[PDB]
Amino acid sequence: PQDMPPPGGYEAVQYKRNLPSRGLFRPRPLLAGAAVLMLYGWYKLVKGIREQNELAREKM
Amino acid sequence: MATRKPAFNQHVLLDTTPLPDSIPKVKEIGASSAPLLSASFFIGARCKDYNDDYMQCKNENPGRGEFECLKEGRRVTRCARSVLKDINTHCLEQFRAHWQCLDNNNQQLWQCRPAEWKLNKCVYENLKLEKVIPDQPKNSTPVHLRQRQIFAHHAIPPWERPFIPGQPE
Repeated sequence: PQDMPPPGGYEAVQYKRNLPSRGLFRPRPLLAGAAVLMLYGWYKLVKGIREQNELAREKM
Repeated sequence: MATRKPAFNQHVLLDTTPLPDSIPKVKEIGASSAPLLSASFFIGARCKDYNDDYMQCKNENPGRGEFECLKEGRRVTRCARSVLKDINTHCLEQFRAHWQCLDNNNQQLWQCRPAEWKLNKCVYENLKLEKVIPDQPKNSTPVHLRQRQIFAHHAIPPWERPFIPGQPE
């Protein structure tokens, strides 16, 4: 026999465009989490510089 | 000689000539940098008036302070030798424990807080002298009595506690 398809034919393949939006790359959560990092970082910075200026007062 | 910081200094000049007999002799302080920083807040707590008197004399004779305020300078040297002797005869181990840590830590006080909190309580109960830093913010706990030092490379140990005079354990 020659090279034929199987009796019922092959099952469908995937060809339609498939680029599904993933929550890892959405501009709301990224902006929000950026704001939390950026606001906490300034919080620690206020503590740090306030302590360093006091450390500077003792050295003087 | 000039107060300019040198950039091309390849030589040093000395002067073996001694101060004239008319000027009273004072044995100079023999302590080095790390011991003097560990005793500074105790020099201040005992010799403030003498330190303050020297500087007010110099500001009273502008351009002539070096020659006309010599008695005050001898008085500060003597006053500051008294604390050094007192710390030696009563806090010798703790004092060495502190300024040796300071020598290994870039002379940064925040880097040797557990040794200061021991030396300070020995000085307070023996020489009755107490470290005071003016204009520290009132809301915040003083930085030399803070349990956690943020700029210290080795974290202050939980067991080691800060020393506040007039408070028991």
